[PDB]
Amino acid sequence: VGSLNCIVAVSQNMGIGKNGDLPWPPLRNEFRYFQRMTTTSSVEGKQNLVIMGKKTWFSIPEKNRPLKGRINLVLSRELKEPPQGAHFLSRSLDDALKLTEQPELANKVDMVWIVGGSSVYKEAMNHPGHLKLFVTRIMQDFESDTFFPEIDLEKYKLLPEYPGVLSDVQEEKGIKYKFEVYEKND
Ligand SMILES: NC(=O)C1=CN([C@@H]2O[C@H](COP(=O)(O)OP(=O)(O)OC[C@H]3O[C@@H](n4cnc5c(N)ncnc54)[C@H](OP(=O)(O)O)[C@@H]3O)[C@@H](O)[C@H]2O)C=CC1
Ligand SMILES: CCc1nc(N)nc(N)c1C#C[C@@H](C)c1cc(OC)cc(-c2cccc3cnccc23)c1
Repeated sequence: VGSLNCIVAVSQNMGIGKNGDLPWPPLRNEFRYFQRMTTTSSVEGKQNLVIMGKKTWFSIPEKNRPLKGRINLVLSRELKEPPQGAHFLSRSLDDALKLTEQPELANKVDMVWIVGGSSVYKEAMNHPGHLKLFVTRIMQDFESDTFFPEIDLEKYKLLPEYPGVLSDVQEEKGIKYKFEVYEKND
């Protein structure tokens, strides 16, 4: 694996979660963007891998688990096997990435997407090598109990535009947001 991707939507006050769900009402096109980015493989015959923490797994409505069209991996130190419906379980991000190279997954994974929550993002963003962060900036404060770590501009550059990502401010249900892409190479 030569590259990792993180994807997150975050409020102006750095919130990503409230009470096991999103802090804001459902935004259909923002969800479709999440679906498109995490699902689209560039290699016919391979699927992308999604890596998430345990609470994020359980925040997905049961009827939609595992996330369709993607290999679902859950991180937990306490669990001894994957939650029902999840494809894989690892004790750390490092263990998850090594798994991609073992025989079960060897030629099955295209891109790797980190989909939260807070501690998974923190570790991934510090992982060596090339990383892209797809950050949706929800331009309103929302009451939250789970937060996104601040992006270190010593490491990450905000890319001005990016192929495949809309640049203009979006609006759904009266909530303005914008898609950002950050990158580090090392
Ligand atoms: N706005 C957004 O883009 C997103 C929002 N969310 C929201 O965030 C909240 C859930 O996220 P959060 O509360 O941060 O919890 P997590 O999804 O990160 O789950 C936490 C648990 O995951 C395991 N875990 C987390 N990080 C690691 C790690 N780096 N290595 C090994 N195991 C790890 C641990 O499990 P154990 O205790 O078993 O060891 C930990 O207790 C929900 O409200 C959800 O709706 C989540 C993702 C995205
Ligand atoms: C806020 C949605 C979102 N946006 C971005 N840009 N990045 C993200 N990581 C997320 C997210 C998220 C997680 C927590 C999440 C929550 C959630 O609550 C309902 C649903 C999904 C999800 C992801 C993919 C397909 C799904 C199909 N059905 C239900 C849920 C699906 C995924």
